[PDB]
Amino acid sequence: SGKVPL
Amino acid sequence: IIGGREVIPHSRPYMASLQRNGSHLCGGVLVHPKWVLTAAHCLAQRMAQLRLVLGLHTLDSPGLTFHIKAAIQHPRYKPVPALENDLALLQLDGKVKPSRTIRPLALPSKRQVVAAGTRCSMAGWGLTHQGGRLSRVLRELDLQVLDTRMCNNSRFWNGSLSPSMVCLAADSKDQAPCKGDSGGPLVCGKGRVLAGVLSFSSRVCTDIFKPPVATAVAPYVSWIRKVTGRS
Repeated sequence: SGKVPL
Repeated sequence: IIGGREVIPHSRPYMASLQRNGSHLCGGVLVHPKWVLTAAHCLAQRMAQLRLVLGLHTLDSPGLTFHIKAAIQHPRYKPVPALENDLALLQLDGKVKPSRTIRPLALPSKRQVVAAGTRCSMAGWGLTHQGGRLSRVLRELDLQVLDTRMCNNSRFWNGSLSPSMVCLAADSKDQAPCKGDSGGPLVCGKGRVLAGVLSFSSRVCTDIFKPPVATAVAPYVSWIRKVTGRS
C-alpha cells in the first residue's frame, strides 16, 4: 500500500 | 515526534540536523568525526543547498555547520514504494573535534541482533502533530521493538518488512515519530547502543496499523566501515 518516508 | 519529551540539552551529542537553506529536513547520527549516517530518502535534494548542523538543541540557533562533500547512498537503495536499504553516509567538509555537545556514537557489532522486546528510544525535531510543524527543541520518545512477523501481518505492514527492518511501537497510541524524524538514530538497551536509523511510517504518524520502522544498523556495519575507510 503506502510506505511514507518520515 | 508526536507526544514525546524535550531532551536534556546536549544529552545526545551525536545528533545531526540535515537542513536545506536553514530548514530542517531529516535527523542524522554522527558515526565518525567526518561522517553522518542518515536515511537515503533524505537526499532526494540539490546537495548545493544542504548543510549538516551539529550540537544543536534549539533548532533556530547556530550549532556547528558543515557542508557535505559527498552523499553515498547504499548501493542497493530502492526508493518508494519499496524503501529498501534506506541509508546514506554523508561526508562532512571538516573534521569534528569531540566535545561535550558534539560526539560520535559508536557502531554496534556487525552481529548485534535487535530482538523483539528490546527497549530503545529515538530523538528528532520532527513534527509534533499530524499536519503540524517542526519541534523547536530536540525531543525524544521511548520505543519498543515489535516482532517482525506480527508487524508483517495483513492489517499491519502486509508482508513488506524485510529482515533488515526494525518494527517499533511507543507505550501509547498517540506517540510516534513524524515528518522530520527519519535519519535519526534508534539507541537500544541500558548502554544506549546504536541499533537503527529511522526510515518510514504511513501518511498518518500515529496510525496504529502502520507502526514506524527503522533500518537496523548491524547488517550495514561492514559497508559503513568500507565507506568511512575505518575497518
